[PDB]
Formats: sequence, structure tokens, C-alpha cells
Amino acid sequence: NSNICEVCNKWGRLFCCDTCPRSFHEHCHIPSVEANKNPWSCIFCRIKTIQERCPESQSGHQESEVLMRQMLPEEQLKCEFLLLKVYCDSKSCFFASEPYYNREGSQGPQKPMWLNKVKTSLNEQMYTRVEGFVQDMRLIFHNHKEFYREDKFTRLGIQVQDIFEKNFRNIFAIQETS
Ligand SMILES: [Zn+2]
Ligand SMILES: [Zn+2]
Ligand SMILES: [Zn+2]
Repeated sequence: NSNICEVCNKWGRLFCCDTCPRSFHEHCHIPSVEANKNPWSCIFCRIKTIQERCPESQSGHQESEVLMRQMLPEEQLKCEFLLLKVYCDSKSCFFASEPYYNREGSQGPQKPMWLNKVKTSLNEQMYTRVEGFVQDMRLIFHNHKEFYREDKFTRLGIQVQDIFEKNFRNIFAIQETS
């Protein structure tokens, strides 16, 4: 197994996957690493099994059809994995916890949103369709863009949104376009 957390890249109290060499902090894995379960398989492993069981699940899909999907167990898992892929970027720190807004010339967003709130919402099964989760994720970056205006700090929202969007297209096998 690796000697660092796959998500945050630090050592510590790590739980090792039984089917691949990754390790995790307890609350870095999504969902949080399960109490018992020997062998234990990480989210990466569980996603790869889905693909192996249904190779046609990798054929291209339309984003509009993906969004309307109900959050059955396989879609729940895919959204957890996509959330986890965002936390894997170190720049996710800026978007993890509850923000506050007091900048000359700007007003805070009407609907603040942050990664740990999305994580809670997934854990609590509050999204009934893929669209719910994707809307809250894109709201994070849109609020950041609007608040920071011409400050160069706006670029951190562009960067982390690009990681979200590339991983969304991969995980949900969105049809490639020009
Ligand atoms: Zn970690
Ligand atoms: Zn694994
Ligand atoms: Zn199949």
C-alpha cells in the first residue's frame, strides 16, 4: 500500500484498500471509511468494478440525460467519486469550508455553497437526481467568479471548475465533442 493519503497526500492514520495499493484518511475517503468490512475495497476499486461489469457503460452519453438520472446506488457512488476527485486537488481548500463575504465593491451570493456542505448533502441522501449534485457543485464556482470580479483570485474558481468538469465527463462517460 501507499504510505500517504490518496486525497490530501499526507501521512497519518491510514486505511488501506484490499484490492489496490491506495490508502486513505478516514474522512478523506468518500464515503467515510467503513467500520468493519474485510476485505475493504476503496471507491476507485468500486468504480472500476461497475465499468468491468458493464463495459457499454463507457459509451458516450448526453449530459442532459445524465443529469436527469435518479440517484440510485450506482449514481450515488459516481457522485461521491466525482466529489472526491475535486478534494484530490489541493486548490479545493479554498472551497471546502463555509465562506464569508466582506469585500469593498462586492456583495455575497444569495445561495452560498461549499464542498463540505455538498459532502453532507450526499451523505444524508438529500439529492434525488444527478442534477441536484451537479447544480450545487457548479454553484460553488459560479459564486466565486461573481464575488471576486476582476481580482486575479477569480482564477482559482476556473481552475477547480475545470477539474470538476473533466472528471464529470470521464466518470459519467459524456460523449466527446469538438
Ligand atoms: Zn487525507
Ligand atoms: Zn482500491
Ligand atoms: Zn452491461
